[PDB]
Amino acid sequence: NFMLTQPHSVSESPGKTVTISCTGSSGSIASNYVQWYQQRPGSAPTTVIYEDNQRPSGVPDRFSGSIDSSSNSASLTISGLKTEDEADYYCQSYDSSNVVFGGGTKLTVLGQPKAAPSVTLFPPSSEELQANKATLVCLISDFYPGAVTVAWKADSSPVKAGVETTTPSKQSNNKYAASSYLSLTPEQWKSHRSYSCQVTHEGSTVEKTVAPT
Amino acid sequence: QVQLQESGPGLVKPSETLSLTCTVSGGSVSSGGYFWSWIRQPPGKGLEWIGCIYYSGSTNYNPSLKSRVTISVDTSKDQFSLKLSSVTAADTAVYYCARQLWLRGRFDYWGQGTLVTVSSASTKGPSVFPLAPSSKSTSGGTAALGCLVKDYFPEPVTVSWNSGALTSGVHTFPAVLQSSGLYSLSSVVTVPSSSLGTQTYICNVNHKPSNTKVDKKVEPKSCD
Amino acid sequence: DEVRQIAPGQTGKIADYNYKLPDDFTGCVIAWNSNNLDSKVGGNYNYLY
Amino acid sequence: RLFRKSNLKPFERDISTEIYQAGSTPCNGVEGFNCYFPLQSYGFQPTNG
Repeated sequence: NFMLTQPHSVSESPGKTVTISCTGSSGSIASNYVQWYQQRPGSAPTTVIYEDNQRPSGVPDRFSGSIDSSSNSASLTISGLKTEDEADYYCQSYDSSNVVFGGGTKLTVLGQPKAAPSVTLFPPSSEELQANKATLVCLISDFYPGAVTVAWKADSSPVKAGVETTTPSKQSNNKYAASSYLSLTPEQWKSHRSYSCQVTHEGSTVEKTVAPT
Repeated sequence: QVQLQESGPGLVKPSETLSLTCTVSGGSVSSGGYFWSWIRQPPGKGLEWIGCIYYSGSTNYNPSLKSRVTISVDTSKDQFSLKLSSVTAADTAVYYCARQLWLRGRFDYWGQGTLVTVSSASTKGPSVFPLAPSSKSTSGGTAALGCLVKDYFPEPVTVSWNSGALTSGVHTFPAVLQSSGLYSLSSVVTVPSSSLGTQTYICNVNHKPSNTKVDKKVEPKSCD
Repeated sequence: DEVRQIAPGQTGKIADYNYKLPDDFTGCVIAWNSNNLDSKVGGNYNYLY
Repeated sequence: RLFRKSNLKPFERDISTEIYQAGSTPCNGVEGFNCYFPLQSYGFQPTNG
């Protein structure tokens, strides 16, 4: 029943010194060796310290660890915070033939201004039509803030049935991206004269329209 | 040096048997007197220790995962495999095969993490539809084109443009749950409108769970 | 008022915190007034202690 | 307020915006070398823990 208690969210500006703790509940923190792992998202974790005070060959000297055995807490001191230091931190233990990991620490970035919400509309394909399906796809990209409201329209009537939209996600150029999908029947696609998707972003509205051609 | 590579299918149905094998190149399983260990990590959660093995029959397992982890070592093939029983939807985690220098020490080398998804009901392949650009699809000197992935099960699906040759402007959106079980997403790329009728754009949608690879060409819309 | 402090065998505020003078001091100290160049109107505060 | 010269009596409000004697050097009235501002911003965010 031995678990390592770790702060879930720790934030610090670059260039300063921060301390990450790892507290054991039942067993003392000096009983077994504690290993800290720094893992980038979408990659394998990498060992950054070992034996509670020894830095492996490759990591910078700033990854310094200290043991406060009186409080049963393992400490990892980080000095000179930089951009690539933003990663998941986990502390390891062993207990008694049962390796126990830590809760996890995420270092935040503490950065983009308002961006124009480019909108693209795609009519249902001919290949989708013989499959007895139809889909209207609305595209929202290169925008900020990441809060856009979508509203489909059938000529003039708003459409809510079959509407599926995506939460905004950050792009590579620090902007956001989103999508909206409108499931429809082939008969309903040709029943209305035209369809349109309206995107509201910071008051401004960007509207495109599609027609069965 | 030494490298550890995982294999096996990326899917397993609930209440079934998992079979993932981790292979070793550049080293020997029996030599050196070290250990092997399997460690999993759910998306957005911390690392979880599954079990550790020796090149002999010595095994130890997590008491939360006891009586469900079966790991074996075959020295002839220079690899080792883990078998999991009674897998549920809460077992969706990225599985890491890490070499362990010291039993209570650190995992010096970590293999790349394969993604494992568990979800009830049968696996459903994707339906890829072309997304034809047109005059309404361009805003200025640039246009947009893409492909639609609809009614597939389960995550994930990867979309590559021109077999990965086109990466600039490619936006792969996260999936959303449809009104009836299945997922839906799209992957689009921004292109200047001058090369619309002179360049061929083919999207490569792969569904490893359903073992379906679909190549769909993207062409400008023709009025009918 | 601190030029009398540059000597071996006394305790003060500058001779013990900035430059200590030992007993075996065979130095040769020179000082003079050049207030027309190192100081200016409005308060010259460039030097510290 | 992060920086202060000395302690304060209980039930007292401190609204002084004077630059704390961080290094007690002339800094032309800004918070440069050996000068820091006592008042600092927060790090509030709705997505924290």
